[PDB]
Amino acid sequence: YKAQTILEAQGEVARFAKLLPEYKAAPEITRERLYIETMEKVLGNTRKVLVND
Amino acid sequence: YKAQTILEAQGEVARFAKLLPEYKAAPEITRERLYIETMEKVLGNTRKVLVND
Amino acid sequence: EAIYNRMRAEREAVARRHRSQGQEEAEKLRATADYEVTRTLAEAERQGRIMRGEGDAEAAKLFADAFSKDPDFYAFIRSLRAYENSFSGNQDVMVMSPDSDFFRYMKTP
Amino acid sequence: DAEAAKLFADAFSKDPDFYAFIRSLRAYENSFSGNQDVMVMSPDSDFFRYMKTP
Repeated sequence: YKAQTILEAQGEVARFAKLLPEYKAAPEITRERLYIETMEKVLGNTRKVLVND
Repeated sequence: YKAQTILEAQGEVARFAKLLPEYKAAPEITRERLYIETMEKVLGNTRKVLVND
Repeated sequence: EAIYNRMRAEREAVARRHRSQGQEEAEKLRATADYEVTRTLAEAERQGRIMRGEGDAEAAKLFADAFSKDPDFYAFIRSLRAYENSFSGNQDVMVMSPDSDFFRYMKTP
Repeated sequence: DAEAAKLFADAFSKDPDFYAFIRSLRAYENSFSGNQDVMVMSPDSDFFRYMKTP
């Protein structure tokens, strides 16, 4: 468990470090694209009901 | 997975780059057509209730 | 007969002790083997995560520039694609109104 | 766990807001992955702002 969690932490750190400069270059577009992808995934996974309030 | 992701990103970039000048020439008509098609599909894929509020 | 039972019980005791010692040794060896297997798999998974992150960043660069070419139209197209993908399933229920702007032509002139 | 926490802090101290955004998005993806819940949105919601006519 210790070895696996340390290695996974290193991998996640590397991924975030690589991804950060690209976002820093163009923040708005990356934010919008990631948000849309996450929302389409989550909405596809769950049942939905659209009613006005 | 890395190679496939890069290839798909290149494909989507090419498609959007080709399609954008067509939109820029006549925005209203193409926007309306795309909107109508998307609503047609989404409403055809779900149940509808048209109760007034 | 009682003496025979006692000696048989003692011999069974010795045999059970020997088998238990063997099983303990086997369990220890299997445990260390499983630890080594898990460590190797974790190292490979870390390298794979690094590769996936590199690919995602490379794709993000192209998406960012080509879509900063025109942000609003990309937002429109991507939102429409997201709507289609999310509502593709038929497990949901949608409630509308005849006053909604999409059905503005449902009402006759 | 202490070593992993040190690594995560040293990495994400560069930009906390972006890390929060990414981690929350992944949490939303992971939690809702099971098709057992029900969501109730509205057509006026900001995500569904492009479902209205131009």
